[PDB]
Amino acid sequence: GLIVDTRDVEERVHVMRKTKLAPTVAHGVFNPEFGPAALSNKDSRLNEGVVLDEVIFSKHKGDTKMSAEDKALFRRCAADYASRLHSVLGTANAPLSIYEAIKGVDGLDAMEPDTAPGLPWALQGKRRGALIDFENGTVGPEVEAALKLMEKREYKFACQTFLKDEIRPMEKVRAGKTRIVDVLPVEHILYTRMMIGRFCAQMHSNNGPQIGSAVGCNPDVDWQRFGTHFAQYRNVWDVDYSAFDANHCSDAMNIMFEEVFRTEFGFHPNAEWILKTLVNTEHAYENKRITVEGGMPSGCSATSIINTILNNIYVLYALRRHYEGVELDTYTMISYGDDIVVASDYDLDFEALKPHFKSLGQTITPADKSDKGFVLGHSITDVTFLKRHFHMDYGTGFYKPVMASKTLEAILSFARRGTIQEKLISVAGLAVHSGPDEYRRLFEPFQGLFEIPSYRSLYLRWVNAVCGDAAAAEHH
Ligand SMILES: [Mg+2]
Ligand SMILES: [Mg+2]
Repeated sequence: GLIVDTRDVEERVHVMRKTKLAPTVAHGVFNPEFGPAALSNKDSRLNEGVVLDEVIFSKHKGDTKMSAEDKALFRRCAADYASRLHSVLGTANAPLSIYEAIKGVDGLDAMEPDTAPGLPWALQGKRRGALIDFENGTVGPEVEAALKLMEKREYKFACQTFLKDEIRPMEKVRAGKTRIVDVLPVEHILYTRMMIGRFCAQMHSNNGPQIGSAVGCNPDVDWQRFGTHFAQYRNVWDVDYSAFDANHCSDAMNIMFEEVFRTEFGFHPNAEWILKTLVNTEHAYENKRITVEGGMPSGCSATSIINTILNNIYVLYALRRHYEGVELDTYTMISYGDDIVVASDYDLDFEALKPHFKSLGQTITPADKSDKGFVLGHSITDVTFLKRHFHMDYGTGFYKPVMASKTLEAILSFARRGTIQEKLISVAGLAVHSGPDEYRRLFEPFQGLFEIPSYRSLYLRWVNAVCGDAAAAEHH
């Protein structure tokens, strides 16, 4: 987005310095070109002259203003996608109760009891457990009061900037490209869930190419569903954005919120309002208060959904701005936030769509190098989605989500202290699709030190998960 104002204030907002990630026994074996991101300016493995503060906020270069003709086209595309979206999901989008927003419903997980409250509760030394009761699903005196200000549409807030403690490629570690988590006030998260949580639960349950959303999918079981769908198209594209959510211009965001979250689709009028508060935001980093116009904060309860919705509208927009007579059935797509796979039987020229995406402030490049740009004739077994390839399991004839071995090596190389055994069981479920030989090699350093699930047990778990009938018929 656009940094419009930078102010220095009395209160200092401390950020999480020093990593919680420590190397494992696997690190010495795989030696990954990876490591924990820089969390302080004094971290010795940074490049010289790199000021972490200017780099973590360098992603704000934009807020691209759209022309009147482009804005009207964006509205038609947002209306057309919303029309499809609410045709599949339905119009049961009434506000969640305070109780249901905290405890969750079917398709929507419960709110995290101790994960940071936001501002100004962090300055006041209050944790989430003090402001809200999470077992009984009730609210304290201040959250209750903040909800009133939101109903009246006068509520204001600040986003708390957190440095994301995560494994990053060493090249990005040295460059100081630490990602940030924009922590929003817990009451704002509560209210957003109240306003659109019902909608969110319905998208999770109805995930798939029809609504263009993979949010809430289970890759183990769903890769067969997604794989078989995209396999019947002549052309498949793996499209990468550079800084997707940072570059959502305010014009795109505003029109989207207006078209998708209308009262005529069963929404409370404040659904549009609360979402619109994400457009122009104030961010608190140490002593600095940075006002940003445009872009999406990662702290909102529905960031993945919003990004996914925008991703769908963007593709419809860029195709309509280039070709004539483009409709929703001209192509098919699946997205999870910025991650995207597009397919069509038409020989669509994705290379010429570049300046049409640029009009939204977004930069599209092919995932597979700069192969003289975008090319035709690629299939779903050539693309990547959610860091997983589409490979055929020769024993069942089902598509399986296969992660690159280098990524699995990197994931197994670091862990938070005391979580290593739990992490191994989790990663084993990801690594089983790499085959028995590769699965064995990845977990060799942990042998004797931790329980490692047998390849066999995880394969048999997968077969039943993807198709119960197939596992049942196996015992013919
Ligand atoms: Mg939460
Ligand atoms: Mg947190």
